[PDB]
Amino acid sequence: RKAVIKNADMSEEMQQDAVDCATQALEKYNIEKDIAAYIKKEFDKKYNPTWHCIVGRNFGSYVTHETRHFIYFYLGQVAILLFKSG
Amino acid sequence: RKAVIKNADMSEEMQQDAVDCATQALEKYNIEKDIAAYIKKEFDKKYNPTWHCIVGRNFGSYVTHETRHFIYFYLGQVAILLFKSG
Amino acid sequence: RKAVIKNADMSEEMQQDAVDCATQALEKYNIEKDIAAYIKKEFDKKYNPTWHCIVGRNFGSYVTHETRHFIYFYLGQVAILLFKSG
Amino acid sequence: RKAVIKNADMSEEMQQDAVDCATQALEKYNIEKDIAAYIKKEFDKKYNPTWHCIVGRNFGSYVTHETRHFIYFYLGQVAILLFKSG
Amino acid sequence: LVYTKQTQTTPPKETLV
Amino acid sequence: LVYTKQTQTTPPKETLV
Amino acid sequence: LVYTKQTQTTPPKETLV
Amino acid sequence: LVYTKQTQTTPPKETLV
Repeated sequence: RKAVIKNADMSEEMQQDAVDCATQALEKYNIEKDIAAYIKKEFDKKYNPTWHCIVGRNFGSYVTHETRHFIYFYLGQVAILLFKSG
Repeated sequence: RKAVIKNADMSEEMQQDAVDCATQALEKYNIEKDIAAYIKKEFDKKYNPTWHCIVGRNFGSYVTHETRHFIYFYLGQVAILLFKSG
Repeated sequence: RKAVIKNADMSEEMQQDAVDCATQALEKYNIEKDIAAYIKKEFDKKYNPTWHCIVGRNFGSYVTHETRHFIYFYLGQVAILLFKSG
Repeated sequence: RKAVIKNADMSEEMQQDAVDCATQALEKYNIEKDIAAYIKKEFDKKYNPTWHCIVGRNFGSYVTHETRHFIYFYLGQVAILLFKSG
Repeated sequence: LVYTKQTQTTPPKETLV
Repeated sequence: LVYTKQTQTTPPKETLV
Repeated sequence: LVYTKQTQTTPPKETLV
Repeated sequence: LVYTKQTQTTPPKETLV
């Protein structure tokens, strides 16, 4: 399961953290709600409120984010969207 | 296509508006990104920034919202999540 | 926009004048510095030097005033402090 | 937290004292009213009555001061206005 | 105030077979 | 006479979340 | 600043048949 | 002498979005 980054507006590092915190979440948790919950909680930890996470295969979105704090990427089959709107 | 409301924390009226603005979006637009885009733009219009919309069939989420400004519902087959985190 | 009077030490009338001169200032002027400038200039007119005005939302203060010539009140969202220290 | 001096009319030294007495106040005290109270009390001590202090982020002002005895500066995020009107 | 919420979706279980 | 007064402001607490 | 973004997903097209 | 002065504050503009 390699990551594709589809759209980012994110600190290159932060981008990695995210990609990391996702691979982990996907070990821990099988249900999407959990996975997204893991990664949200993480980032509110590492970086401040207020992050929102979406995970699935089948969805689109229209959303507003703080500059530099948005990322959207596959982890093989599964799509992860993560942003702060604080 | 009847609506099921799964979770709300929303002005009963607002709840309706949302449900309405969704049935419309689903006439207009076929791609999910558009649909969600329609409804987001709407609510930022009617009620202020800053709303985020997700639409699909297959996804879960972990997200933080302003009190009274969250709703999550099916429109038959298709799932709509809408909240302000302003 | 109704006024709350938080702390006064002021001629009841004067208290009104102030509250009035504030509602006006808030029509005229959008920037806080102006608003406060309006009301200061006013009171130095109506009643003598030397009045100082502060306006904003987010501030506290420690200040010394002539007896009977201090007032501090909201005009809905926005806080007005006015005193003479002559 | 470095100081920006925005407007002064003050003894260069005095300017420093002020800037100092502010960094201290901001260690001691968290509420703005206290902070301003600290610095006012200070200056009435060091230099005579009658000083008034304002602290916050969000405010403007129109105020009359003794020649040479006015200063207005940020301490990083937080704005300090200090003058004698004696 | 603010509140934090999960939303998973019940991807309509595959028709028996 | 003269009197000395504090004035802090109640920056309207963030709406629950 | 702030920016607003779409994200649709390419639900991996059904294998030819 | 005495002088009269304004002081407004530059409430750090909201981060682009």
